Amino acid sequence: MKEIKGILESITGFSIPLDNGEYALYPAGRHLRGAIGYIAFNLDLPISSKFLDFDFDDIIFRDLLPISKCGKIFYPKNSNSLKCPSCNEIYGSSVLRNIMARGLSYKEVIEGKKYRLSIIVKDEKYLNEMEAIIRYILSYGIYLGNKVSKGYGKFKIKEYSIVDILPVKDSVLLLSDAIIDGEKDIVFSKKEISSSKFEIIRKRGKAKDIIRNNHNGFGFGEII
RNA sequence: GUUAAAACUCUUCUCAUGCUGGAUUCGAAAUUAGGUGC
Repeated sequence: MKEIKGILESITGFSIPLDNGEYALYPAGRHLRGAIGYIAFNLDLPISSKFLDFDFDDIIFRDLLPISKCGKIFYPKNSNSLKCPSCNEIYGSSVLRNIMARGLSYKEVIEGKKYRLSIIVKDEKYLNEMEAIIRYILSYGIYLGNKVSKGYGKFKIKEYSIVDILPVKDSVLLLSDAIIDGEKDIVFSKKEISSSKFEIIRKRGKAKDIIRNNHNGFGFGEII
């Protein structure tokens, strides 16, 4: 049970359009999965062959919450923002920046900031599978958010560290959105290359918050 | 294999107008068409 800890810098800005008009303040781990899925698809790996399944544990992509100036990690309930325990920074809406292109109205979060990579492999076969794509993305670049082909959302890894997992026991604070059948609306997709099938898979669950026993886990539902 | 994928912030618009390198200062200072032969 190892990890892939990483500081990723946005070279180009990124955009993820949640419902009713809201945009993601940070890139989610579902996008870090999806992009690595395309990457493995073109790298001919068994990770690629498995990425169709959502319940695929082993390799789990926690969301990419941002790093503060104090070398630590921002934490989010009822607070559409991010705060850190050093209490130095509030990362929020101000980072959105509305872009009016030709006929296109959308918003993105600006670049120049740093985000976490944390892929908790449990079996070492998929650790080697993950090492190869980490040594790929270090070479070229990963594309998170919409408009990947236009160039939006390039992240360069500055630090590829193969760290080790010490599990957690609590009954804890959700870093992302659990899927318990609570009240948070969580929407995502299952775009299927070599089937020409796209489906928007919608779910409900818990917001990003207070949470209590087994907790055999914890990339929508993450907690620490 | 990312609420994916697709869509260029594009078109139109001359750093242009006004203002003279002008003003001061003499090519002059020195030197016998001289020497020879009714």
